[PDB]
Amino acid sequence: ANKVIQLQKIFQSSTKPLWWRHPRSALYLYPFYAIFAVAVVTPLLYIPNAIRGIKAKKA
Amino acid sequence: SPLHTVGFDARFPQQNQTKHCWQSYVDYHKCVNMKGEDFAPCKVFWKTYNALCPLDWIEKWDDQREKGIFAGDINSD
Amino acid sequence: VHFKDGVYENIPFKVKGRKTPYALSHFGFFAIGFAVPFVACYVQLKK
Amino acid sequence: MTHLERSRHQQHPFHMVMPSPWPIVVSFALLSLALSTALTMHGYIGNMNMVYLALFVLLTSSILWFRDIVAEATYLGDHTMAVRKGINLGFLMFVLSEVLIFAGLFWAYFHSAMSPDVTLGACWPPVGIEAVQPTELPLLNTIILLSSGATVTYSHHALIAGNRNKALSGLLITFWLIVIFVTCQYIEYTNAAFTISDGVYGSVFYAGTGLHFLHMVMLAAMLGVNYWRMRNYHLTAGHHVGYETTIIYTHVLDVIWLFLYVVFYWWGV
Amino acid sequence: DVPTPYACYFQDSATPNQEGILELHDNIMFYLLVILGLVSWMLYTIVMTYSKNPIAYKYIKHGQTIEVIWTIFPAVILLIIAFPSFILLYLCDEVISPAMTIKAIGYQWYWKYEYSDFINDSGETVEFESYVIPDELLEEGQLRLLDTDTSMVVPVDTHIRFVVTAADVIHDFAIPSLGIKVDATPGRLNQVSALIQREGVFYGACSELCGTGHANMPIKIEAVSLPKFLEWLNEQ
Amino acid sequence: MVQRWLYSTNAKDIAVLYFMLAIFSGMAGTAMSLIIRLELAAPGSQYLHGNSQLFNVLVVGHAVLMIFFLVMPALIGGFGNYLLPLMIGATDTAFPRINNIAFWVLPMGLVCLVTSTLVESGAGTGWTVYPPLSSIQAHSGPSVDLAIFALHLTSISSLLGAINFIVTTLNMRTNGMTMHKLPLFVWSIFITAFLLLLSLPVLSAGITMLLLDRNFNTSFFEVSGGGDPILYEHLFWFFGHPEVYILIIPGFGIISHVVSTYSKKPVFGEISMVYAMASIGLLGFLVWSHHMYIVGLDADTRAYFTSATMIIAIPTGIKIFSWLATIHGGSIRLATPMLYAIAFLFLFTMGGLTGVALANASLDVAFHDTYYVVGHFHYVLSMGAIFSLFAGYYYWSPQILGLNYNEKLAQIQFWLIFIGANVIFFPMHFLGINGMPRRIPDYPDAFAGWNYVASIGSFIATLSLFLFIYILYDQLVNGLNNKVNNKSVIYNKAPDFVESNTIFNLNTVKSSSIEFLLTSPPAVHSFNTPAVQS
Amino acid sequence: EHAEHREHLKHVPDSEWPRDYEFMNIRSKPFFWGDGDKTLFWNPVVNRHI
Ligand code: HEA
Ligand code: HEA
Ligand SMILES: CCCCCCCCCCCCCCCC(=O)OC[C@H](COP(=O)(O)OCCN)OC(=O)CCCCCCCCCCCCCCC
Ligand SMILES: CCCCCCCCCCCCCCCC(=O)OC[C@H](COP(=O)(O)OCCN)OC(=O)CCCCCCCCCCCCCCC
Ligand SMILES: [Ca+2]
Ligand SMILES: [Cu+2]
Ligand SMILES: [Mg+2]
Repeated sequence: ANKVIQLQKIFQSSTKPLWWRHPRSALYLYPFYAIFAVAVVTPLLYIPNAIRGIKAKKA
Repeated sequence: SPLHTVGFDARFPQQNQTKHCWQSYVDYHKCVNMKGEDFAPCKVFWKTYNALCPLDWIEKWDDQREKGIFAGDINSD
Repeated sequence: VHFKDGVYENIPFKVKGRKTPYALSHFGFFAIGFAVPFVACYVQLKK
Repeated sequence: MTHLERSRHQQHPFHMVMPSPWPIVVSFALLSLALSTALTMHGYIGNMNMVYLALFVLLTSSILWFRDIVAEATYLGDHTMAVRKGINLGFLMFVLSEVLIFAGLFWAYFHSAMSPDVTLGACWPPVGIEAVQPTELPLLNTIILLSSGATVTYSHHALIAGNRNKALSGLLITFWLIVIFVTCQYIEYTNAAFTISDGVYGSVFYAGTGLHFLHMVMLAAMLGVNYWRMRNYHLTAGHHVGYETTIIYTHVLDVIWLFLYVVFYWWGV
Repeated sequence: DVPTPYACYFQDSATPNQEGILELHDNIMFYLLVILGLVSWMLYTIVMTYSKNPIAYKYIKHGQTIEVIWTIFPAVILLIIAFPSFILLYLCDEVISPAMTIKAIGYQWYWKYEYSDFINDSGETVEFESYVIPDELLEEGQLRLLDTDTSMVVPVDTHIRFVVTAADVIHDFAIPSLGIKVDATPGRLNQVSALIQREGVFYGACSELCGTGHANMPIKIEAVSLPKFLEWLNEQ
Repeated sequence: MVQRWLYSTNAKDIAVLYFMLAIFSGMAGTAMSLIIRLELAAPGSQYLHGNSQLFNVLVVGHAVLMIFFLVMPALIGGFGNYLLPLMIGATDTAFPRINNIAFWVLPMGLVCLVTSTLVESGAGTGWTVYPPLSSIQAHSGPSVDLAIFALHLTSISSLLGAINFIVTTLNMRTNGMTMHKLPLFVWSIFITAFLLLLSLPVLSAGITMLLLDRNFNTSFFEVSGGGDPILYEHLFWFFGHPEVYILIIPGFGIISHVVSTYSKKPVFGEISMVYAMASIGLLGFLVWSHHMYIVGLDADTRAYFTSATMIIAIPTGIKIFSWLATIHGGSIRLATPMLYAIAFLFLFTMGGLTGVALANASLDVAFHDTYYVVGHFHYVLSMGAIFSLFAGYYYWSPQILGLNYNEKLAQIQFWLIFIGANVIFFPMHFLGINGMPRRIPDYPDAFAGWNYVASIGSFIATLSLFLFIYILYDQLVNGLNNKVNNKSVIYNKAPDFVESNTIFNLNTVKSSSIEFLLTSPPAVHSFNTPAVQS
Repeated sequence: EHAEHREHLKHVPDSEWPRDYEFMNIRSKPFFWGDGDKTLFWNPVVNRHI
């Protein structure tokens, strides 16, 4: 739709980081932070069962 | 006998003999069904694969021949 | 971007303005680096 | 200009990239992927949803990194001639790395074929496995890949010429051509005589062609984001590195498919 | 034959292969010692002379004469030491009419020798596994981690072909007094030839990683005379 | 401090992050080496109660830790990311975020390697991860998979650093610099980045073949299936010898700089040095099968490979003679980098000579998998990489930290590590020539004397390591105090023998490289105006 | 034609599938997806062996 020049003025006049500068940036950035925290907490949490020898119960 | 063996084969001059033992086994099994008239020339390949192949290999290949799983070029014709 | 520059601003840890002594942090870092294999040995000798 | 105005600028072409979280986020997702698949390959996790989640996090983190890099390329104007020369050379080096991965796979195939194992029958393909025929489906695959190469060079030259509608049409056509390639390859995998566990022939065959499969799906994503940027006017007529990168990727993957085709079919049969 | 405490040299040879590689190692160590003496002399006299030099000759930069001299000098040293390496390699790779063949197929932390050319009662092949004697069952005198349950006994003064493969992992068949070291991949057999020149015993170990039972996997070859070997062979 | 260190984008902060992780994992690798050497002091199970699996696990921990987590991050990452921007006058390297993700993918290589050691039995396979010993029939459990992922992540780090380094030293040069006017350390990191780029693909291919064999029932190397375990040997050593030249060529770049600056005269035949580094990097990829002289290659194959492997004694000899030529006729200011450079020259010639005796196909019947090969490689690895590491640290540390180290303490640290490393690795040649096999937690009791003396010398080496980690503390908390008293060496170059002390004070830094003319700790974005050169 | 031949191969009894060789469809471990002895692109019509 040629939003390029408007987006240039928005991205050059903004004291936010370069990944927050678009107006839609919260709409990606909040659920991604939640999904990231889940996905890097969980296999870390599965480590003591791995070194303990307790495999997953097939239920 | 006082110390005889297979000797040197000009078809397999390098260090590994893994196809040499296999080809002697396959040629001993191929002398039986195809030609079958030269029983002592058949035993040349028999002595060769006996001297070169391990017994577990000969047992597995005999089992695969008897169950039809053997991958050798054996045409009963 | 502009960060501060100086004698101790080049390193991630804090050496000068400190509540604990720095020797705690310095030798604790290398001490847990040296004790990681003994913890591995303790696990494998437990099992 | 004067001196007071030249003092408002960079004094060197090169890109001073701002601090950014996507290196540590992509790397944390990479650790979670490695740990989750090593704990799912051995049943310490009950299902594959964790591996699916870690793949999704890695993909969306890489996608956000690419959103930041197209922001720095289009909107902040940081990509000058030296930075464009640099990213072109860097993509050329990464493509050389992928070429060498495939050369390792070719060495695997050539070892298992030139030294035919005695448990296989001393014949290539092994006894009992019937090979995939060259002329039937991979002939269609190689001619649509060669036509994909002709379509990207047509559409790239149409972009340089100033013609908008020829470039977008050519890029859309070659995009649907390479997803027709991915679909024909999946059909070939679906109705095939052997498996990846069917000896070294199935091993190295599906390793080489599945690696080319994954690089073609990567090329599909790249042609998609290139079409989105050309539709929404991000590419200019003289300043474009994503398109040059994607067309040299297409030609490299085309030569890789040519070597894979002629070896694995016109010599493996 | 047997390793010796605080040793610094090869074990005593028993075959033309081992004394060939011993003479080759000393022939190489000659020129390696001349360039070690040269490098260490140059380094020593350079630091002891020029750690107290006040004026550095800072214009000695290119010097093409010594450049081409020290380019063509290691080439002729490698040529000198690569003639006998070629002679010994193509000499020890030949197998010239073996008078015997014994398989040594090495299973997961033991060897199994197989005298398949020969008879036990009449015609049938001879074979035996050679386990290591454990630490608890050692009698006083036996060498720890070297003295096995049964030794591969073999006639002296005759060409033996060793055909070594494996069954589970790569196990190396290594005897350093007999100068043979050939690993055992599960896929392929591997041959070597050796003729033993004196009677005695020759210890060796598995020189390739094998899992947890790697150290306790020795190879005890007993070179005996031909009548006593024939008596042992009919007795087996 | 969350921005500057977590979200980092300049090469200097990433370089010091590389170095902190590198010396941490090097401490861990030295701990595993101490447990190896402590159990290996006497015949019989001494400290590990039996348990040869744990010994093999600690052997792969020490090996893969000290190689892929100490020497490569320290030499390549820390020193390259600090100096490869600076010595060419680059403002900050091209692709800074790839330069950040290479470092940040490293410490989870560390994490998953540590937990590979922790899980069910540990990878007990050697640092070569040869099948079928490493496959699922011998090693069950997820440990070898996590070791394979450690090697994958450090392969990612090395390859991304290689691409970033290549386009930085090609594209981001300053305006006066032709490629023939580049310093030797920059050329060394250049050639090493090319070798990483042309080696890590083959390794990643072979290791994913091994992981696929372990978990997806495919048969690349499984014999029951038709595979060859020699194919993994081919692939791993096609990576593996270019890997050891990757590890050694940054030493060849550091030692040239320190030798020319404490000899007060430039490197003898600098273009010849660039050509000899290039010839070594070209000749590496052609010699990869001297690591498998035993498997039963043809006599023509081994006769080719003994010639090709011996051929590398000519350019390495060219470099080791040009260094003596640079030192010959100078004013040797014997500080700690010059001490480490001299000791590197001597002990690296010794290790390379044992290697050239190892290059023969007929002698490797007597030497393969003995302790002679570990004499060779611990000489060239320990001296040639670690003495280069210590030389580069004691050389560039007070500039890139602004903090001077104590000099007496540094020289007793050098003398301790020199006699300690000699006392450990020199009896290994005797153990190998008498026939002691490798990777064994126990031995016949005839090897016990040389095992005891090397186990003694390991404590001297690790005591010098502990003295180094105290020297770091002293440099960190008394840097300016060591500057102001006479406990340290302030000027690495003296006045010449005509130059007044005042005339020196107006021109105190006489370097042929940009890095020493930067300020103590260099500015966070220096080179505002690009540094010009005739 | 090949789809017609695979439809013809569909109606084959379990004793009529030929000799799966030693190297063919080896199971060093069960897979962790699904239930076990099935690969990713597994066609139960053609690839039947186990
Ligand atoms: C980087 C490579 C490297 C280095 C430096 C070392 C150094 C040492 N290694 Fe080892 N080693 C290997 C890599 C290395 N090793 C490899 C690849 C194997 C093969 C594994 C296999 O075959 O399976 C091996 C195997 C190996 C063996 C043979 C084991 C066997 O086969 O049974 C032994 C036995 O003594 C050993 C012990 C030691 C000891 C006591 C040191 C001592 O020298 C320790 C003293 C070293 C230091 C004190 C280093 C300084 C510390 C730093 C942190 C650097 C500081 C500098 C800066 C930060 C700038 N290691
Ligand atoms: C620091 C890394 C490094 C370097 C630089 C080298 C350098 C060399 N290496 Fe080594 N090597 C290893 C690391 C390295 N190596 C490792 C880690 C292993 C074991 C892997 C494993 O088993 O896990 C190994 C094992 C290894 C083997 C395998 C043996 C076996 O295990 O069966 C061989 C055989 O060819 C070899 C030889 C050489 C040679 C000829 C050089 C040459 O580059 C050296 C050349 C230098 C000189 C020769 C001295 C300088 C020259 C002169 C002074 C001129 C005069 C000299 C002459 C005229 C000869 N080494
Ligand atoms: C372990 C002890 C923690 C003590 C915390 C107590 C807090 C109370 C307040 C005390 C003062 C504030 C403490 C915060 C500061 C701090 O110490 O930095 C903390 C960090 C780790 O932080 P963490 O995540 O573990 O902290 C958890 C809570 N935040 O330490 C370290 O990097 C230790 C590093 C040791 C030194 C490394 C030496 C090597 C550097 C060489 C570089 C040269 C390069 C040259 C070659 C390229
Ligand atoms: C095989 C011999 C070489 C061994 C390996 C080389 C030695 C390694 C260490 C070198 C350290 C010094 C080098 C820098 C000196 C320098 O740079 O010198 C610079 C001078 C400059 O000369 P110019 O002003 O005339 O010309 C200026 C215009 N080019 O060039 C020389 O002096 C040439 C010296 C010739 C040496 C010939 C050696 C003859 C004996 C050969 C061996 C015989 C063995 C007999 C046994 C009984
Ligand atoms: Ca012990
Ligand atoms: Cu090598
Ligand atoms: Mg070996």
